[PDB]
Amino acid sequence: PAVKVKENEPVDIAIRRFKRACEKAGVLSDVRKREFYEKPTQVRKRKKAAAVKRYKK
Amino acid sequence: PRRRVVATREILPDPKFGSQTIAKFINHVMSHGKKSTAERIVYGALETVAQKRNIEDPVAFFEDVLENVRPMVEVKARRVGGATYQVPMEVRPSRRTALAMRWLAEAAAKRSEKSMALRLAGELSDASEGKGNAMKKRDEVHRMADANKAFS
Amino acid sequence: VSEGIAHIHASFNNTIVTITDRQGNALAWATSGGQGFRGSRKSTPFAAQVAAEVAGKAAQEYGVKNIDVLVKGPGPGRESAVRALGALGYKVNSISDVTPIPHNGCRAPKKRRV
RNA sequence: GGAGGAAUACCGAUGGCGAAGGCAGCCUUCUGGCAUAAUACUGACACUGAGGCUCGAAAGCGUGGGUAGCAAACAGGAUUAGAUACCCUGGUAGUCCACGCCGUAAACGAUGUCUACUAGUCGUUGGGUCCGGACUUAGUGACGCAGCUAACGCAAUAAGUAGACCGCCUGGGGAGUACGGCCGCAAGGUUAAAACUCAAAUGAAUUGACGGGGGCCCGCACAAGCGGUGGAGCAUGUUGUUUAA
Repeated sequence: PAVKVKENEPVDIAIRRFKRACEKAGVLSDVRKREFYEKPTQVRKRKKAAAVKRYKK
Repeated sequence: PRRRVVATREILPDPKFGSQTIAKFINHVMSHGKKSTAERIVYGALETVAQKRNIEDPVAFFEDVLENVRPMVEVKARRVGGATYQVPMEVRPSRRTALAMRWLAEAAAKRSEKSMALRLAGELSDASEGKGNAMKKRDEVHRMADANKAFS
Repeated sequence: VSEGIAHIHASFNNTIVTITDRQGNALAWATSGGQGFRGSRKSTPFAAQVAAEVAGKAAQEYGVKNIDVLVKGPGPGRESAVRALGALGYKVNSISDVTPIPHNGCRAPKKRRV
């Protein structure tokens, strides 16, 4: 998640590009999973429910 | 009222000065329907201040003082996630005028002078020169927003 | 010292911004508690912005004209700190995220029930 | 800059393997199954299974090591009327390794194993054969006929039509409890009653109601303002008391 900003460029647009890069790399979800431990059975059940939702979509 | 917005009633401008704001101010001073008393009190106070300041246009002086008095930003409470915190928001144009008029009336209520007209004239003078309880109240309203200024 | 690297330890509870040289030495640091914001007021982007401004000034006395940001942690004020640097006028060569991503190295705390 | 333990993000997918329980970084050694390919072979060697034995999550136990994170127990901080809890700051056993016990889980597909038969459709994993598609195989899911079911629903991975064998059930409690065997170091597991007690205990589904479940919407319901009750005196009604009432 490294972003390079060109010379004489607004700060806000670079900030927005950095946010897009972080979203593309999916950094936040890793930290969200890390913050709290989750039971493996709960993980498996959630994965199955997500799979069913994806199938309906 | 979770219902359509409706046009506000058209106010009747005052005769002597022919100004909307003056009658709107007289409305708040009016109590128990004594518009005749409010007219006299307001005219007396305005005449006293105008004589003291040797200004030809009391209506213009009143417009300047009211514009100074009105607060730009007022804090409004908001509920998010079962929590209550202050939120600074820009005040509505008409609400600024209404707030200033109400605050001036309230302070004129507690001014020392024996007669209401003299209390009101003193409060207008203090408001014009940025002193007194009305200016303190406006400063407090601004201060509450300035203290946190962490929302919106 | 004519080049600077900024480290931001942002976190939901609190955000810390510090200014360091290229070699890896921290000239000065700023914190929200020093500003005095507490609790919910402390954990807000503006509380991050003000401390970022203070740290930027502190670095200005040292004399670094160019600084590059290194954000760490999923704070809500990480954007506001970079906005604060931009408003101060520090020029940023690049924006990078150095958040640690541990690959199930250590067990996380038990889930909280409310 | 080191030292030490555990786990193996992304890949990752109602994906894959295993009889179940279960099994995730990477290379090596040994190792059991399954899938398919055309030949060559034995020629009923088959299915099921009382006892019996093998394995069998997590926790727990014994000896010996290791001990980062987390964390029963324990300490202190909070809300609370109290909080031997939920939140919190720490935190020992345990979880990690070697060798043995324990043999229990909502050990579930709440669905014993093995056969033959019974419309179709789109998926997806491992092979095969054909000209990116069509065809066929053993698993892997989502819909949907006949058929079955109290209804949910099942529906070639049957809960449909038949067959072989095994296990289990006979109202709800008392109770998977007591006694006696058997096992275990222990915790306790396994087999498994009776006295007594009540007319119920239940399953599916329907109509309502309710939720500190959701979606939308309305009323001076709140918001924003105006001025009142609650404080004084008095009029009025009512309890209360006193009265013959």
